[PDB]
Amino acid sequence: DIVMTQSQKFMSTSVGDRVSITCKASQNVGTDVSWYQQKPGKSPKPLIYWASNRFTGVPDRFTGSRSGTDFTLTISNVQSEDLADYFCEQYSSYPLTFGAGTKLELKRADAAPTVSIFPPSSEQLTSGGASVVCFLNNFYPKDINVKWKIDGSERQNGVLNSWTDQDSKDSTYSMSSTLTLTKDEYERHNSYTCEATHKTSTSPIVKSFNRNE
Amino acid sequence: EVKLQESGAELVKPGASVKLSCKASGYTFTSYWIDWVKQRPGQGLEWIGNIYPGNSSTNYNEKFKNKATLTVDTSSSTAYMQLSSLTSDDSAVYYCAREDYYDGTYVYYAMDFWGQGTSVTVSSAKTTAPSVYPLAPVCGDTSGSSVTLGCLVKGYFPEPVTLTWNSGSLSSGVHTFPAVLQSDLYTLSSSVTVTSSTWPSQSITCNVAHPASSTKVDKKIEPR
Amino acid sequence: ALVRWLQESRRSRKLILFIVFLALLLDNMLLTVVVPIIPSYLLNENVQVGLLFASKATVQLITNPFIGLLTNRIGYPIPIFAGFCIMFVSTIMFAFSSSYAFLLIARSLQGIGSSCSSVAGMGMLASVYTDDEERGNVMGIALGGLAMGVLVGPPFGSVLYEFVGKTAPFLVLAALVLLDGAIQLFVLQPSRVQPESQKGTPLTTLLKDPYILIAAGSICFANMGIAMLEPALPIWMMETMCSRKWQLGVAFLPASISYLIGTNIFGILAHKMGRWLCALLGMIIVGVSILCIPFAKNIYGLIAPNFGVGFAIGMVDSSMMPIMGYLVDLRHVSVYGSVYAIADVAFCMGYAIGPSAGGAIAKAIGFPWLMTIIGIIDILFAPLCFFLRSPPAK
Ligand SMILES: COc1cc2c(cc1OC)[C@H]1CC(=O)[C@@H](CC(C)C)CN1CC2
Repeated sequence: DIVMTQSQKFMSTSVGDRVSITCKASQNVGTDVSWYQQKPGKSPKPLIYWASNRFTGVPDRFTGSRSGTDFTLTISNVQSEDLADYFCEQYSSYPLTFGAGTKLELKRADAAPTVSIFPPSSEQLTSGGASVVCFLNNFYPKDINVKWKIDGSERQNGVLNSWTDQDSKDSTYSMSSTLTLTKDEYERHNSYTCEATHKTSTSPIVKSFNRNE
Repeated sequence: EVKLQESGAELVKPGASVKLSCKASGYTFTSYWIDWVKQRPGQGLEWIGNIYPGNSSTNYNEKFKNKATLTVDTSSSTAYMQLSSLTSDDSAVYYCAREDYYDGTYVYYAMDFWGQGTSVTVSSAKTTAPSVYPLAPVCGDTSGSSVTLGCLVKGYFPEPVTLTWNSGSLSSGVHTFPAVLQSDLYTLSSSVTVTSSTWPSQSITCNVAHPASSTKVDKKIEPR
Repeated sequence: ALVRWLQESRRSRKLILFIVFLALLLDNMLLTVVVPIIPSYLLNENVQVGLLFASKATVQLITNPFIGLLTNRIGYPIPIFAGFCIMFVSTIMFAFSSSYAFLLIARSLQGIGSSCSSVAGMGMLASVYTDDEERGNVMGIALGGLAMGVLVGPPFGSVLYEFVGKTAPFLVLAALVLLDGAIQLFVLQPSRVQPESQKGTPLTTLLKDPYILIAAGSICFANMGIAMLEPALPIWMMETMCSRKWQLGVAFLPASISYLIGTNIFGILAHKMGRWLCALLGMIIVGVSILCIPFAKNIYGLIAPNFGVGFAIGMVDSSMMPIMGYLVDLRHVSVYGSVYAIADVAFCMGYAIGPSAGGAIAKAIGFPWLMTIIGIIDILFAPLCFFLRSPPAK
């Protein structure tokens, strides 16, 4: 089983810049590699066949090359249309192997999360469960860490995280973190804290609220 | 024109078998190979097998020998793949693709047309209507000129759900996050940012619509 | 090996290489199989034999440009199939020929078919293999088929002629051609006209390229020494008696084995060291071997030079077949139909004009002073391959 390794799963480039996506086989596949592109919310379409040749309708920007067992797909003028997933292929041996995938994303100036914390509503308390929600909006670099402090105990269980895709208008991100507990446990503690560590600030961004505030 | 129509989504029980279908039209069906591929959310694509509709000669991945059996229907021009003893780890998106020959020969060079995926999901939960909760900013704590509100929906099993603000009119700073799964039930949340002079004056309502169950709830956010 | 293994598998573009190899092998096995049978058919006895080397080569040289232009407007599979369709008829005509004129007619028809197959097969191994190293490897492997055919032809023909009659060497060769046709039908689609997407460079613009003229001259001159020797050999002049079967059976073993070895090694060794170097050192070895030829007292004295020259010839071919496609990619439009007609014309010019011009010259001065001239010409042409180290671009 030949393993096609794609090192970087996320690539960030601005418009009008050259980009290159690399794939590395384990055995010797002799120009038997095809490059496919899948746009967001669509089925994949072929780009490169036989590792050098270009499909009928592919623009002139895409060029495929081989340097032994290392294959490269190069985009000269990255445009807003060239923001998709790209994966390899191999059919020298019969168990087909695809690359893990590389996703292209836009680049912009760094931002800082707008951390907001919402305590459980009245209806949740009546039902019998408590949820504390934390929204972290409008930060560019996709890497962010979130920590929950229940009276400083650093709770770990019951935390659900949802991450938004890159915004179309702003090219920024967003995240939502929910901590759920029984009604009795929420009424026991006093202070709750949602804190974030990001690339734009050494000190964590903390948002805290008191149960009986 | 070549077309490989595919089912939108399939729901199966933790012990069951599912027969995915890919209907081919726009070309002579019995002369091109049809491949099946599986893509788990957040991982690479995995080949499953080939079938030649003319001969019904198939190839399988060694990993998928005991799971997926491919078959064909020449009369109605359809390609079936049956997955048996479905559990988790078997809840990926399955693609049906057509292989092409190089012009003038029978040498394969690319897979031209891929059908849209079929989002197979494995879960034993029955249909349940969601619960909508109006998250509001903390009592007092008046800081800044911008106020963010949100609504949180918990408990609905069938995946699709539509969340709108002020019946879709308010879209200045909306953010709706992907639905997440927990204990065989989904959870979703959304937030909208407005000026400090808007929310205490003009009412904002979160409208949640569930297609599978006839439930439509509008929740009005109020100060604490 | 297994019949089922072909049914359930992607066709891996190596079937095209297999088809090209098989077509070349059969075209060269039919070409040389008549060697043990010529003395049965007998101007001078070395003028009639001279007309058998030239009749096919002249027609192939004349036909090549037309096939080069035709593959542009029709594509390769139809000419490739026509090669088989003419090879089969040529074999049938050979098996039922009762004179010398019919031999000449069959030779000319075989030349037409061979030109079709060679031009449309070399030029298709380049259109599907656009990688430089892969193209070199596959063309070396394909050119190995020519040497294999020349190796296998004469002995198999002689065995079947002495044992099981005169029509046998061709009635068991039509079956192999039929099998090749069946394989071609399995892989290709010779029923559809597929015009090429772009119009290639005119034949009068490629011929003005110095870097294509040099690569064609290397191939043309490398074969000019062995083309003038084979028609004028002692083996033809004598009847098929007094231990003449052995001389006609093993006459072309050394050159064929050397060509096979050299081409197989240097198809892959022509890129580790430059193709210019393989051609440069493949044209001095030819010169030295041709110079050493006229020092042979008896027939055995031609065993060792005919080894070396053969080996050298292989290198040149295995080094300068990919370079034509590479140069047309680097300086011209990527359409290889008419750049391999040039290569085939250069290859066949030696055999077209050898048995006549070489004979006239050898009558004018003498054979040793003809081989000396050919060897010096090759050695002097050798340094011109240095101009293929880094040619410019568009
Ligand atoms: C009876 O007709 C012919 C017979 C023979 C030849 C040509 C003929 O007619 C054109 C040439 C053909 C080649 O290509 C040479 C290849 C070696 C250097 C490996 C050698 N030799 C074989 C015998």
